Amino acid sequence: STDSVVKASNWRLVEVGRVVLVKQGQSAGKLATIVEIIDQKRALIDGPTTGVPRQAINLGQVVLTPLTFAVPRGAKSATVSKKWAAAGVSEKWATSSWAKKIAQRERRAALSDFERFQVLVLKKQKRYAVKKAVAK
Amino acid sequence: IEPSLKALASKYNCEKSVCRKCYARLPPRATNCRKRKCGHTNQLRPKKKLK
Amino acid sequence: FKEYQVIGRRLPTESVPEPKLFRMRIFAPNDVVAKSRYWYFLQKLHKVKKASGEIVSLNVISEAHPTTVKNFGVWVRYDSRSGTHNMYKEIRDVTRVGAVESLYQDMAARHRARFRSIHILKVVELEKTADVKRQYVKQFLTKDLKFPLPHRVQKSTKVFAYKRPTTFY
Amino acid sequence: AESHRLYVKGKHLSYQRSKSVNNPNVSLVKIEGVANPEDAKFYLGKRVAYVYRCSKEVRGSKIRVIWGKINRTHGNSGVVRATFRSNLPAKTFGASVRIFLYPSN
Amino acid sequence: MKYIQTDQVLDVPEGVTVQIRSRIIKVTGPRGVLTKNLKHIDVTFTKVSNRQIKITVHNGDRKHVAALRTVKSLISNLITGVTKGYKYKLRYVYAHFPINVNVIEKDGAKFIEIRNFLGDKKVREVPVREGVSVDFSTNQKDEIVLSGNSVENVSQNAADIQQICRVRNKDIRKFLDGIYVSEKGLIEEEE
Amino acid sequence: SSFEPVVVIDGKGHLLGRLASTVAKQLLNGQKIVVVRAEALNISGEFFRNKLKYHDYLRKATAFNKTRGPFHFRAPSRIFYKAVRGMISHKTARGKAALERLKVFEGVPPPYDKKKRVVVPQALRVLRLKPGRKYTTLGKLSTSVGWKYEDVVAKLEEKRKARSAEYYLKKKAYNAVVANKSATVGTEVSEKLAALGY
Ligand SMILES: [Zn+2]
Repeated sequence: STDSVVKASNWRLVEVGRVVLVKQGQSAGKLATIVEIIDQKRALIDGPTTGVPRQAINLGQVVLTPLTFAVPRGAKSATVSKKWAAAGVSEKWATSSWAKKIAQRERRAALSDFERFQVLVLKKQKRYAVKKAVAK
Repeated sequence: IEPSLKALASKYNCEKSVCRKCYARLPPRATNCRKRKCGHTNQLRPKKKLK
Repeated sequence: FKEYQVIGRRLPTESVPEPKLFRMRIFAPNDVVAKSRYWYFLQKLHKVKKASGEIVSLNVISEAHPTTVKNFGVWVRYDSRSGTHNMYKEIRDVTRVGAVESLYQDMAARHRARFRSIHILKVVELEKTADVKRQYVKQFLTKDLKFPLPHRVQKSTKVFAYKRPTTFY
Repeated sequence: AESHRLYVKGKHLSYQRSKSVNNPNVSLVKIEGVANPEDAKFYLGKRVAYVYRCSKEVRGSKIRVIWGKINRTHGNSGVVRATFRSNLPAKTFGASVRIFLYPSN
Repeated sequence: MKYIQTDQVLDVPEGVTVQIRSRIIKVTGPRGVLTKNLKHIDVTFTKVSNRQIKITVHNGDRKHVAALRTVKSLISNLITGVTKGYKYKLRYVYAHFPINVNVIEKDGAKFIEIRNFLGDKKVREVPVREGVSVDFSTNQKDEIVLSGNSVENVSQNAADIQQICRVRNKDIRKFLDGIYVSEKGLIEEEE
Repeated sequence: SSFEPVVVIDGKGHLLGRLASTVAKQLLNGQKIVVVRAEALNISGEFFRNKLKYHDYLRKATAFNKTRGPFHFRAPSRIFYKAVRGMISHKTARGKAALERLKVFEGVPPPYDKKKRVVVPQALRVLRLKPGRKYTTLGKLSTSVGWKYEDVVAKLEEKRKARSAEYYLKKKAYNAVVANKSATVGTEVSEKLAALGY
């Protein structure tokens, strides 16, 4: 080349300010940060904006999003909530395809039978134009 | 022989410890035996020299 | 677990009323185990027994600042098959109670030492790093600690799946 | 359309039992999709058939039923105990079983 | 103690270029190329300076963290090999019978056929590996010089030779008849 | 959790007595099955164990007529079809049934290389075997105790794959292409809508 090349391995760091989607529990599918960190498994979250209270949690019980933001380690809630806004992390998250796919499957479940039948009619209509476009 | 080579081949044969339990030919500065059939034992000796 | 305070008097004798009172930070799962563990620890320090004596007060002590990660030094007298040892383990935990819970596991895993073997002699939040002697605490006291969770695994609620799984994270 | 089923497909699993001795009064029924008891509780009360065919035309139909209902959930896995009107055969282990939607809500 | 994160640092030279995706390693240099599949190990590589690679292991035990540093050396070795080569000056030590040895090529494979060894009417044939060149030393009599890019080839090939001249039954201290290894090193001089 | 007709499992990857302690609950539940690719199973255990373990069946036999005595198949296929007809009550009609529901091959034998296989996650050796833990691969092991066909199942394979490859370009093509219209049709009303419905 001559420029070496290493793949390299990209990851999601559990660090300070890695926002996390809480899998299970009282919080359940809410963002929060990993504020201070305890050890490999154990971490200490807070997402006061979302409404997931300050707690140690197992990192199995949570999931790391690709989003990060500025926090100082051991930041209390009121700190976090402020820096949260200045970064605008909830709005970054909302735009992410992950979040869009989350809110879709919820919205799918919300649909009435009547509103679901619409989707037969509209999906049908989409085919016709597509299948017609396929020939062309 | 020429002592350089005797010294060479004695390095590779005689200058060597031995496990007392598994009799296994060991390296000289070795503390423990590598073989796990004597319980990675520390009980070693030197391999005896000719004459 | 919780960390009961337990206070106990002995009893009043004619000649010596108003006795000395004692106090222990018993890490006991409940009021009832507190009151045992207190008397079990009293009976090894004084000449008093639950019969010839009394509890004054249970008060459940709560962690002052229970969302701050602390480096808890804990001293432990634990009784082996052979003989009884002292110790000093250090526990990064967010409460005393959690620490002392998670010590009993750590003792049980590493020394098969059951709750009934272990005494919790003293517990101490360590102020300074440096006082944290153990390496396995020290790991997490590093200026700007970032790390990954390589080899993530997904709990599929279903039996089967079609996508063919991944450990990306 | 192609699809007409207004019931939910259930596989009949077992009788309720010990290590050893079983109790044919009560049948375990799997339900499609039901992972947890939180899910399964919807199906309590919901009637259950075991349809099954035969040789004879007994009553204008060479085809038969054993009705029944789900009474309760069973373990943490969305199995559902189901007393039928008559007990299920044991030839029917692994058998399709029609959990309906009536007694609805 | 499960060690949160460890890292060795490979310092790659100017000349060479190492290509590493997944756990495969095409080190390429002046002298050639040398692949290696570390996929048995589970470290992670990371380019920094083009002349640096953080190799690391996250949350490794005493065993895994060990396997981090050998990985370093295994590639450090490829790096050394694809520049400076490897040179394994063996010798023929014998008392009485001289070990006549010859690179005798059957089917383009190249064998170090050993002969007249300790007066053995047997012809003890070593096979020479892929990418290891065998050379008889000028000036220095009764010495065979294996040289190549991969040390794990050469040294192993040089061993095969060394173990094909063992002396069975005899007391070995007395019968130091055998091919031995004098000097493992590297081909490029002034280093 | 769906009651398909048949179900195909790409043995590949899966550990064994796991992907096998399910394949077995999924028979005593009427389900069906058909594990293909066995020759690829993965059994915890460093090759050398797992093969002393074997040489610890191969050697059990009906003393007096080593014929009746346990039949030690080698067939990668079978090696993992015991581990089953071992986790089932297979001496109770409703047992045969079972093991009659569960075909089992190594490499993929038609009626199948054209249906989607599916991998029982709870088994994979990439979601269990804590990384580093040495594991093996029937497909060998076996090989090391009588199976006269790997080398002939490393043939018929490729020959396959190849096709199933050259049949996954015909797929893409067809698609990306179908995805160039979904757009031309995107934005349309029909969508701004189903764009809500959903
Ligand atoms: Zn030994």
